[PDB]
Amino acid sequence: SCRLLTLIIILLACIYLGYYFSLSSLSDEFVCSIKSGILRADSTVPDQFQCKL
Amino acid sequence: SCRLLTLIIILLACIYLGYYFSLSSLSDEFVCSIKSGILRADSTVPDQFQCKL
Ligand SMILES: CC(C)CCC[C@@H](C)[C@H]1CC[C@H]2[C@@H]3CC=C4C[C@@H](O)CC[C@]4(C)[C@H]3CC[C@]12C
Ligand SMILES: CC(C)CCC[C@@H](C)[C@H]1CC[C@H]2[C@@H]3CC=C4C[C@@H](O)CC[C@]4(C)[C@H]3CC[C@]12C
Ligand SMILES: CC(C)CCC[C@@H](C)[C@H]1CC[C@H]2[C@@H]3CC=C4C[C@@H](O)CC[C@]4(C)[C@H]3CC[C@]12C
Ligand SMILES: CC(C)CCC[C@@H](C)[C@H]1CC[C@H]2[C@@H]3CC=C4C[C@@H](O)CC[C@]4(C)[C@H]3CC[C@]12C
Repeated sequence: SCRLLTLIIILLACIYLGYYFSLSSLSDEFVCSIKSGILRADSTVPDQFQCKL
Repeated sequence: SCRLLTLIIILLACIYLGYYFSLSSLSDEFVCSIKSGILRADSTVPDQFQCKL
């Protein structure tokens, strides 16, 4: 039972890592917008920012 | 008739000038707001300006 759980967890980890490595490699670039709350009416703040992880 | 019209116009002018001289002398200070049109959404513009004639 311990061996089977180790195998199951290793297979789940393999699935997750294979999925993660398959990500677009441009998925680390996302557009972000600080315009909630009182900054919504703020015009000195651009509509959106180019962030990169 | 010309003399009477001159007298009438002079009296009307006296009334107007007496009114004008009686103005508050602070009536030359007025608050003005450039917030029509697309500047309404503009936050870099204060709500109102202190103008003086
Ligand atoms: C233990 C061994 C079999 C692991 C091998 C890696 C496997 C699990 C990886 C490698 C490539 C991966 C796939 C790559 C792309 C996609 C498309 C996506 O829209 C859904 C997930 C899916 C379908 C992934 C599922 C997991 C996957 C099949
Ligand atoms: C540790 C275990 C739970 C890992 C299991 C794999 C995880 C990491 C991944 C592999 C493929 C992934 C799925 C791929 C595609 C989609 C379709 C999308 O519209 C909603 C998310 C969903 C349904 C993903 C959910 C998470 C997912 C199941
Ligand atoms: C030819 C002679 C009689 C001219 C004398 C000046 C007269 C016409 C001026 C001097 C003071 C003036 C008044 C000063 C203040 C006010 C109050 C305002 O709420 C209405 C106008 C009114 C009532 C003005 C009317 C004109 C007025 C009476
Ligand atoms: C050349 C002629 C027409 C000059 C006549 C006098 C003019 C300059 C002035 C003298 C007093 C003034 C009035 C004084 C007070 C008021 C009340 C206000 O709620 C509306 C304007 C009104 C009704 C003004 C209209 C203009 C007026 C009549």
